Amino acid sequence: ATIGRISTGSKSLDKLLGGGIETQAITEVFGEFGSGKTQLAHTLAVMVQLPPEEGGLNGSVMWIDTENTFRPERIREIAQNRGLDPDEVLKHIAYARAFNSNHQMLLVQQAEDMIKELLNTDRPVKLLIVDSLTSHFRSEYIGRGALAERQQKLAKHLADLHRLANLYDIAVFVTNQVILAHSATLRVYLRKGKGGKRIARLIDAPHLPEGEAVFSITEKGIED
Amino acid sequence: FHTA
Repeated sequence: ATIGRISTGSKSLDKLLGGGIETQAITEVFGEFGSGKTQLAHTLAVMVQLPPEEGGLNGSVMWIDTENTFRPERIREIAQNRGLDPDEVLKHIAYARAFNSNHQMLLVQQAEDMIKELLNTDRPVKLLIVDSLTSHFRSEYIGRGALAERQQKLAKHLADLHRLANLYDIAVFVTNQVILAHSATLRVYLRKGKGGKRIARLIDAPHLPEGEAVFSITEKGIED
Repeated sequence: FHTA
């Protein structure tokens, strides 16, 4: 089935992405603490709810948080400054905190129930965020022998996420704080320059744009 | 999951 494309709110980042983040894909944003990964997640959680002629997918959101970094007040701010009702935008975000990596994994199966529920309604789930994809795995699988074990478990988790993306036509968006293998569809390196400015580059994607997008963190989420 |  045809893929959909969720605008990020930045024309520059959208161009780098070929129009926006894709459904039937896992997009991983990675970078140092403070690089804006969670700001992009918040922004996407609002943008996906817009109609398609405004860069959204009329979609609902599911959000798995591992760092207590979801901020309903930030969603409210972004929504209001984009002409939307903040309470309605919040209503269409289903939120869960993952206690540990095994619970994080189970929450993917839990999520499929709501995905199925909403599928043939006018606001199907179109975005699934995992923020942070890796933090619990880092803390739990550590020391001699852990590289192989951690990579296996993370790959299984990502396979489960790919299945949801592909079976239900969902954009999966995941964050990673940074020679290991990765299995996301597309990896975007983010870094902070100065003030509210951020720079994005696609990694290991030689067939797509080789430049860099630049954007600012604003009351609308992100903008050129 | 719960609504936000």
